[PDB]
Amino acid sequence: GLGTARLQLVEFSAFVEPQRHLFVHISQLESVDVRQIYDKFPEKKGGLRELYDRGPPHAFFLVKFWADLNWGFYGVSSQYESLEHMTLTCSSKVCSFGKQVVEKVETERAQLEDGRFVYRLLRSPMCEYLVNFLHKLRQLPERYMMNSVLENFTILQVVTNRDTQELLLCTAYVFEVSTSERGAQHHIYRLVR
Repeated sequence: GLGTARLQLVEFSAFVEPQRHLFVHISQLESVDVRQIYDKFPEKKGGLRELYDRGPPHAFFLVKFWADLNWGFYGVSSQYESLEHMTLTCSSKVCSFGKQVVEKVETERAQLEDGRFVYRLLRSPMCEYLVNFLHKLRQLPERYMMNSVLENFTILQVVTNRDTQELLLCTAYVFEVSTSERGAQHHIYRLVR
């Protein structure tokens, strides 16, 4: 799954409510060469290339989403777990044409539950950049046109141990829109080099 010995992603949804509509949903491996995606993120250099250099490599994952854009409050919910008690820092960086346009930093302390520690970042309001972007994208008359536009938009999430600043998970997200009949889908890849 998306995870290491220390921390695993358990759930990730992005949605809109008035029952909710999920754009993408992961509820919990082939590899991809990270060089194939260097150009979709800033040379911040805090961005992808720099992080990967400093490792470790097994903490780095690529998720490819086929979103359901076929549908208020817009939210993002994430849930992780581990066997160690930590405080997590979760940074989410939205990029457009290789430049960072949003950075969102949240922290979450472990919550003991059924024998392990869960970290629940539930119903964060989606950044308005993205809410506005989705409403425009929703205007396009053809799915192929939405995919042209989305080729340029990516998200980079970095989850570190807040007290030690050790990187625990780094996840690159890329996006296409699914057809009106095929639901949402995702595939998770290990990033290697």
